[PDB]
Amino acid sequence: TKSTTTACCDFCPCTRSIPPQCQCTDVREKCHSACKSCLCTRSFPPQCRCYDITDFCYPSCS
Repeated sequence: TKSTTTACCDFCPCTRSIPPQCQCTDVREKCHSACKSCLCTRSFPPQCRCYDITDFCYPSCS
């Protein structure tokens, strides 16, 4: 008992628009606990990916 796999990211790039929109371009196992766009590749292995739109970035995942 301490913590768990919360809403994370790894690579968190953003647009330089007004306002700026930040996203995740992470690719791993399943997507995190704050994804509105989540989608996977059909490849082998099929890896799942989060493409959320937030104003900000989340801490590093595992």
